[PDB]
Amino acid sequence: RRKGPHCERPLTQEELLREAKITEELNLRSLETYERLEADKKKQVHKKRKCP
Amino acid sequence: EHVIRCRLSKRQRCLYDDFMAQTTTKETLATGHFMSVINILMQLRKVCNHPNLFDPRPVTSPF
Amino acid sequence: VGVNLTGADTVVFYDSDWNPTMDAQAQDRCHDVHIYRLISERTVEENILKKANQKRMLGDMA
Amino acid sequence: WLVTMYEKKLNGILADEMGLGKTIQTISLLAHLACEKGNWGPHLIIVPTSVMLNWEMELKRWCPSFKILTYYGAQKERKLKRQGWTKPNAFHVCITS
Repeated sequence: RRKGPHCERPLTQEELLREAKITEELNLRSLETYERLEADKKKQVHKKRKCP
Repeated sequence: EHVIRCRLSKRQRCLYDDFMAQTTTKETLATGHFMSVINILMQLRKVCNHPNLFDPRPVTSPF
Repeated sequence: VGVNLTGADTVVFYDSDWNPTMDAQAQDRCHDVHIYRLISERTVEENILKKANQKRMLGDMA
Repeated sequence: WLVTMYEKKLNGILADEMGLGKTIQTISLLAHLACEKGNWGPHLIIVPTSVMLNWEMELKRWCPSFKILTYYGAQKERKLKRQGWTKPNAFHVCITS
């Protein structure tokens, strides 16, 4: 009977959250396009030579 | 959309002709049983598939 | 296996299967596209393909 | 039809023939729930391991606003992904096998 728990930060705003995720859509599309283009322009599946 | 037509092999489908000709298969078909009819139809389809599956060319080697 | 890679044409049906709605699935997946059924002449192929077309029409109208 | 099922609180079974875009239909259902009902939940999606990437790409393509979380990898990677995943709005749609 000395200690006790705590909790805070009860905030979630419906419309502001919708806006926030509609914005995160930008980051998601940027990540997808960046990954796709980087893969296509760097991998170009192939091999290299040996190091003897 | 359109379709295409194919021609039977002049030489090799003589096997199809002989398989359909022999009275044995004709009677086995006339029997009416399901196994005989479906088996003969499967054999005909297979002969219609480059009969090397039905009668492959055997490799020759001296005795 | 799934939605086959699009952009494919000239579907060559090597042999008709006489099974329920086989080429219908290929046509749906494909839908310029072209069809080539390897109809071997001088045989019942014609009548049995007519049967297959009747079966496909019945399955489509069902 | 799916929106009506949701509004009336029933569960659904979509038996459309393969290739008719059931994935797109479910993605549009999620889009409706997100736009008009304000519900972008944690929406679990359990699919075969062969189509997890397909579902992820279809989501990124059609509905770009969903936070997608593909639950794959070794145990350590799964634990790392689960670290903090209980927080609100951490992810919107989870895709697992």
